[PDB]
Amino acid sequence: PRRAPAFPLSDIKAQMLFANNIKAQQASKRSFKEGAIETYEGLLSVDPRFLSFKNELSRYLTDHFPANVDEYGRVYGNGVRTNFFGMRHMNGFPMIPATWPLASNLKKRADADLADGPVSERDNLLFRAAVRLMFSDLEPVPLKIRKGSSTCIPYFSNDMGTKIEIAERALEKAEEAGNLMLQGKFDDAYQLHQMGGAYYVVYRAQSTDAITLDPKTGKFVSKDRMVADFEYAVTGGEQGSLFAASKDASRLKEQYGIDVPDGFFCERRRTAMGGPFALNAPIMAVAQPVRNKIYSKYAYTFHHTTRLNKEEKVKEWSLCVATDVSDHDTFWPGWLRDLICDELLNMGYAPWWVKLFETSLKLPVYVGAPAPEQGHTLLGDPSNPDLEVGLSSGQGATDLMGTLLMSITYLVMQLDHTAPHLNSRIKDMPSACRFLDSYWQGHEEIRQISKSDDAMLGWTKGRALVGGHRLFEMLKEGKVNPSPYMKISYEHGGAFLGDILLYDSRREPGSAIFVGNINSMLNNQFSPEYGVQSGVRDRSKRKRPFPGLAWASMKDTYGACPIYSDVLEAIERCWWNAFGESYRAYREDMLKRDTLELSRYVASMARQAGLAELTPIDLEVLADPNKLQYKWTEADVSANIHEVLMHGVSVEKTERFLRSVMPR
Ligand SMILES: [Mn+2]
Repeated sequence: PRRAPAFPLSDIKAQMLFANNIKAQQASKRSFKEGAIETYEGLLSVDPRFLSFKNELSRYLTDHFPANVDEYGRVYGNGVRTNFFGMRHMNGFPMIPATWPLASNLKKRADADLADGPVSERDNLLFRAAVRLMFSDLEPVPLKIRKGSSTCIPYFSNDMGTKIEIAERALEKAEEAGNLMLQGKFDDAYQLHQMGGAYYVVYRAQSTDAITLDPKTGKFVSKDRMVADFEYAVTGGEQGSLFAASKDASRLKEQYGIDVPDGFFCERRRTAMGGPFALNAPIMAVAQPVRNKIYSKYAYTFHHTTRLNKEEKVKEWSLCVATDVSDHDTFWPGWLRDLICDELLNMGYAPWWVKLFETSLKLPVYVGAPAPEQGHTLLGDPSNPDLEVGLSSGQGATDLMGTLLMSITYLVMQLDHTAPHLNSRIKDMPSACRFLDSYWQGHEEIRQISKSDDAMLGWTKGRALVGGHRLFEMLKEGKVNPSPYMKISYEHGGAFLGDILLYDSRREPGSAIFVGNINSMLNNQFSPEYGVQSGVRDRSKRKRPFPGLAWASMKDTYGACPIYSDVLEAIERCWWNAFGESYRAYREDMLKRDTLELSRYVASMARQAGLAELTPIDLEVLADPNKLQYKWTEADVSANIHEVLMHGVSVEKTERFLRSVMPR
């Protein structure tokens, strides 16, 4: 059913993806790399004292605080959902090999019994209504760019000046490039305007992954992570193999002279993609206004800030169902891309813009280094983009694509299993739009709070209520998938956007509270995804600009966890045993240094201003800006802090661009 074309780096098609500069050329050739991350300044992830600390702490916490999750996946009591063994990884050393990204998910979806299009006309109207509501009356805003982010194919520039030039030129030339693509002249659009080419595959660490302690021997077992070899990826699973990657860390002693303590493993590695920035800029120019619309008009369903902001909504529900989606990005359907594009064309969106948008979700992928002596291969032909990878992580509107698919998928699940009497309200496009507009504002008796593949489904006092309980029962039983679109299950230990929903004896949303996930505190403090990058002079360009700041927001983020105090004391005791030092004093020093360093970046901040004016969100984001890409948005961050991490293209240039894209 059609193998995707593949080209080695030596091939001209792959060579064309990399500009004649050191950064781009290094990116093309970058071999498999592994090594200990600098967890904190002067501390490596594999430091023997640090691993001794992690061994003692993970064992102690699991022992004293076993998971409190009921048969329905509801968290109660201590607020713990699993063991604390997830920290037992040799950060910077990946599982081998990493997966080759699937060039086509058509067979993956078909074999998982998932739909190749909207099942009913109602569903077709609902997916189309989602497009209409999300993309309608948009307001232009400056195109914001993350400082230090790469422009990827073809330039691989990290320079803000160069990135602003690229983005402004892209907004000027998007029309001409889109029109070339409409003529099937993809190579011309890429050669002239760098719009096309491929996504650049980077493998990102999922620093913590499941580990269990088998009671019979007291030996640890890491969660098997299935990977596709090259053959499987190009054939969409028709040929080749899907097998468990090796997380065995024994190799580190022989290869690097690193002592590997018992029950420590290599990290899970996930595919992540970097989009060609010239193609992403025109997409982002529309995506940001869309976010502003959905987070304002549809704030009920889409705008999530604090644990209390989420709590106010959930407390009003009679039933709360915390869902889980299996491998969202890889299962994301291409037919949805086509439906979205078709509906945007119907709305009167510029055909050239829709073509750029369509093309961004069919683009080839350049595979770097999944393992030693593997990779450096382009999948798909950039002359005619036709990949079905699912959702590319580096596409300019990935969050919106995931949110659109999932919001409608959950609504359809609630309609199918709990609310058939609402079907008559969805007769045509105007009525589908009225219903969806009402549903998204939380005005219906069936409700939801969602962001991409994370959601909580709600039922108020209902006639759909009884159906809601049957659906929850079906999810617990787990024998039948409740959706035709994606593989849905219930979350084992229900959480929403990092916050655990802590139930009491009644097991009802009305008396349940949202608390910080204590395990995430431990993940963030002891298993960061990246090193401190102390060699990167401009801190605003680092993956972790001000790590010390997370100490100041810790009480606010995690304080409500039942075991918060117990964990901090266990950390102090274990850190004393391993280093002969106070962890609290160590973090207070890092906080002091990072607070002082921050004033250099903030114009409004005097030489020794302090953190008084900053919110806990601002502090969590300054320690980890990756939270700005999955947890929060621009509006949630103080304006003076947003300027530290982002720079923008003028609203004058974007306003003119947006007027040319949008209907009338
Ligand atoms: Mn969840």
